[PDB]
Amino acid sequence: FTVQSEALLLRYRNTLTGQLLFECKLYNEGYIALSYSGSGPLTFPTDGIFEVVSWVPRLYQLASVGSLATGRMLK
Amino acid sequence: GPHLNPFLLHLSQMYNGWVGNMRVRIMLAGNAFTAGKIIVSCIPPGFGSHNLTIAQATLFPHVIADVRTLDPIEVPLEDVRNVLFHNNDRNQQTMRLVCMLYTPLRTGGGTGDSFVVAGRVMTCPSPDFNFLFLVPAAAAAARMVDLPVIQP
Amino acid sequence: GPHLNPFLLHLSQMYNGWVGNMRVRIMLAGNAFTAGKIIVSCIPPGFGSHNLTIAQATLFPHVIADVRTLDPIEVPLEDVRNVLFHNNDRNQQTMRLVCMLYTPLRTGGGTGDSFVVAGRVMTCPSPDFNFLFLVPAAAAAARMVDLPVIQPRLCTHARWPAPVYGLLVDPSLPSNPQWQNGRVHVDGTLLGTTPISGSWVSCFAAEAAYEFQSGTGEVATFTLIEQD
Amino acid sequence: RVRAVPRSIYGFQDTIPEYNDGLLVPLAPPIGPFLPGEVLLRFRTYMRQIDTADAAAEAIDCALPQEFVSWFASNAFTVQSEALLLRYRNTLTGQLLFECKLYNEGYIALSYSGSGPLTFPTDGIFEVVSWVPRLYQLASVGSLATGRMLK
Amino acid sequence: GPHLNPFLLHLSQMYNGWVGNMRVRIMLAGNAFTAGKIIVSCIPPGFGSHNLTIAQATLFPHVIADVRTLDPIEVPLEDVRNVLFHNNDRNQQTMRLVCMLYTPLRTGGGTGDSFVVAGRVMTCPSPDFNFLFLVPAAAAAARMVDLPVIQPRLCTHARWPAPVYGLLVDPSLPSNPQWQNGRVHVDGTLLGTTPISGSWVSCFAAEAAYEFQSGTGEVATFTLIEQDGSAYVPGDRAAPLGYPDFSGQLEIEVQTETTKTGDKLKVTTFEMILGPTTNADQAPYQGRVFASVTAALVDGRVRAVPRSIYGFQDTIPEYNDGLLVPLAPPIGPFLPGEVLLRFRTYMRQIDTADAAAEAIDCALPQEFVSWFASNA
Amino acid sequence: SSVDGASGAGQLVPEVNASDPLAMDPVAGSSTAVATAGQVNPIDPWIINNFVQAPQGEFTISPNNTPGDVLFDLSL
Repeated sequence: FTVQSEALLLRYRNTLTGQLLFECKLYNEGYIALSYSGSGPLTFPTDGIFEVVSWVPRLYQLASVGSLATGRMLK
Repeated sequence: GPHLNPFLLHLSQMYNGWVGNMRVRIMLAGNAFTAGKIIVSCIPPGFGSHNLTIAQATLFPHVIADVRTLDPIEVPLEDVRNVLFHNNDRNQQTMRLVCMLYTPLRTGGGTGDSFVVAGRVMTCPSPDFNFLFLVPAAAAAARMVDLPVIQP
Repeated sequence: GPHLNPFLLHLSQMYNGWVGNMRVRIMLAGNAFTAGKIIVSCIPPGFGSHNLTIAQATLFPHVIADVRTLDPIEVPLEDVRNVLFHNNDRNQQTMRLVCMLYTPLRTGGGTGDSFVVAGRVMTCPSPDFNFLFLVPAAAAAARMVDLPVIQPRLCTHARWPAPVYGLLVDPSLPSNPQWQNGRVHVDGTLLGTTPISGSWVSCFAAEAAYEFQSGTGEVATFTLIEQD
Repeated sequence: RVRAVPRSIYGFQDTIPEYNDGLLVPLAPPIGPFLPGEVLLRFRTYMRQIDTADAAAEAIDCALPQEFVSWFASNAFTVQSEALLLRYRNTLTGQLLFECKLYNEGYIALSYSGSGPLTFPTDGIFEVVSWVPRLYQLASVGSLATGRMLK
Repeated sequence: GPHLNPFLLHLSQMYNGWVGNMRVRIMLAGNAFTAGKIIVSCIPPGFGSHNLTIAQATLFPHVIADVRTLDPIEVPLEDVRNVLFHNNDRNQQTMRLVCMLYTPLRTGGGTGDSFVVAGRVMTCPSPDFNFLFLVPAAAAAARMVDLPVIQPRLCTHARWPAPVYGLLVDPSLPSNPQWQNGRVHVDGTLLGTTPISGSWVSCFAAEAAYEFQSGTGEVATFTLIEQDGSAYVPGDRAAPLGYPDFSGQLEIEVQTETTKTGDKLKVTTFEMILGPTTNADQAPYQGRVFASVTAALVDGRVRAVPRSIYGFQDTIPEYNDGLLVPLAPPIGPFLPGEVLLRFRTYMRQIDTADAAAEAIDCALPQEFVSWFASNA
Repeated sequence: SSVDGASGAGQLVPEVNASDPLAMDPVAGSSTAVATAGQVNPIDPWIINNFVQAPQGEFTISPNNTPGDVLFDLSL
């Protein structure tokens, strides 16, 4: 392929259930990044399809998702 | 812009720039049982993007029509310009025609909720309209890489 | 009034008077399958705000439109005046337009009771309209006061350092207490010894020493400093 | 150099100490005045009072919670009349509990005739109002059954 | 530009374009006993903002007036255009008027050096001027944010109930602390267990009892309630509001809750362990914690306030006994070279032959916590 | 462009300078070069009448100056 910018935005999705599991960055140099703060191996379901995106600058901020805790109120 | 008419759109790929007005015709013709009105307002280039409320739309030169109207409403899309003409870039801001629902749509009679009004928009250039410079038709590549749908 | 039109309204803040007529347009959204009429009555200034009967609404110069009308209903809003012109006053009573349902809305077909005839009102001055005297520009001051949406039992007490536990009134307590902490005015003026931090409340800081007046050093002498 | 924090009180009386050993001293004024029938809204907490064979809670009141103290000192609002009309409401249930007057000089009044400490739920949000002249008459509280029949 | 005239300015918000010429009048206030000239130069758009010499100012179409002039100096501000008309843009460069002193002011007579020639500038459009297209009305949104002018040392600390004593930065401390109290966003969004009142900070309320697992009733079992006496329900934060967000061994003083004058009071001291350890009970998040009567009296409803800390560590306690729990996120990020500003106070730490001050930090004083939650 | 304070200068200073003409005949301009210069290049008419501040545009007289002092020396 012809590459047009610094990374591709991908979604990992369950195509069966429809569920979006996460988003991630596939850098053009061939490795994928997630934003995650834990310490802490975090494991994902392997069934499990990736979809492009976007291009995406290299400073694109991914959604960390993950803390599945919104811990606070409001009203 | 030329992208409002299929023929023009095709010719667009061959020229660099344009100037002129368009003639727009929106078509409606719901059942005698439907009631409702829409509003079309012309927004000057330079205003920017803002979420307009129905009441705001009134502030712009507008036209209101009942969804049942047989004959298509004709609205001239004037080419308000700050400069002499246009080029085919993103630096251009042209006039807009925003059409929103003015009053809720409600069918009377034996209401078949499958009933929605199907509108159509047709256009043709005003004889003022002209394309400008002849240019190498094309230049719309889009090589987008994909991934195979194989689970890990 | 100029208030009906935002443009005019904005302008009124630059002139001190006005006279003129507006034009009113009512627009209804209905099918050919409906029925029902509306009535607009022109009420002169100096009448009153008493409620009317549709029958009575007829006694005023009026317009009765059938819901099916496609074209906008234009009604002239005339400036009936007692004086030569209007000076920006609330004492000025103007021409009124009252709109009422004349005959019940009856929709036919497979009658979807969710069906309603929507109406829109629009105005615009006519060439008769003119503002009068050029007066300074607009602008003013403000604004207002709000309170934070914090419940009392989530709050910090201002005279003893603890949470607030109670909210009450009690006519048998001293009615006019002379509290030095927890005093402020709505305008922000702090009074008394009132601190900003609730950790300061009922606390002090000092240099401490043991002088010997009695001479049996059980008494600390505190030379007070501020708690910061 | 030390810091002193309060641990308990013994023989509390809610009158001001003698700050200047007999001489006049600068003082915020008594809270008030109130219209006839208006009384101070109290925010309350408890001090540990000691004894001496027995520690027991003792009530101590103040005119606004410290958060409202900080809030006003920080906003420096412009005031436009003599008091603000507030509603105390349960935002959860929606219920209006009462109305009250927040005088510009920083204390809140309710109209209540009882004799008779009257206590309110603490969960419990205040909302402005109005401005409000100082002779604004509030709806009373305490009260008791107000419905009434034609009979 | 329309901005020169408040009337026009107000109008510009209704139309999307304009073209026209203004008229400018300069008026000076001087005696017949003065001297000195002024020069106004008309600078075309597309020139630049470089500084000029009076000599250079002459090279532009100009007007040189003597200070003694009585009549107002009128200078036409012409709309030199490159395009047909102007669309509201900052890209639009317009005709400029620059005024400079041409010759020094020399006042005669008994020269009062307080004497100065005052000048006033006025404009007005000419019949050429016109706005272009009618576009919606005006109005917008806002507004801004301010902070209260309270000094740090007058403030209340948000993680230990004491005055703020210190204001510092310290690159050798943990850079991204996971503080649950004293957390709010500028927009007013409270996070974590952050309470509104600083009297709630590091304190709790419970129903207290003495169960018998060991069977030697030294352990109080506290079923937590919120400190305003309302019921605590495990939710979207780690614990009841203001519950301690650090570890170590906390000495708490526990007193009967105060409801009314005459409520008889019991007051006991306990030590409670805040950290994870270890086979191993305690889940503030679920509503249940245990303290022991520093045997090492009180029950029904109580309030617990912090008395000292032993083995403090500024890491969060184990709120939910091993399970994930809702948490405000670590503080950060920071650019390279940026470090957290710390508001600091001191806990009494005990020993055991020696009580000594121990530092504890927070991100904003409680007054700023309350300020943002209130202003939204 | 030029606005002398005549209106408010009272009559304390002389408006125009009264002086005998220059003891010198007028000199010819371009007419000379027309025949031998390779080109005769015209200049912007707008420059032709604008009295602009010369690069040697300033000078100052003070009581420190003594007659004979040169205020400026312009060479064509």
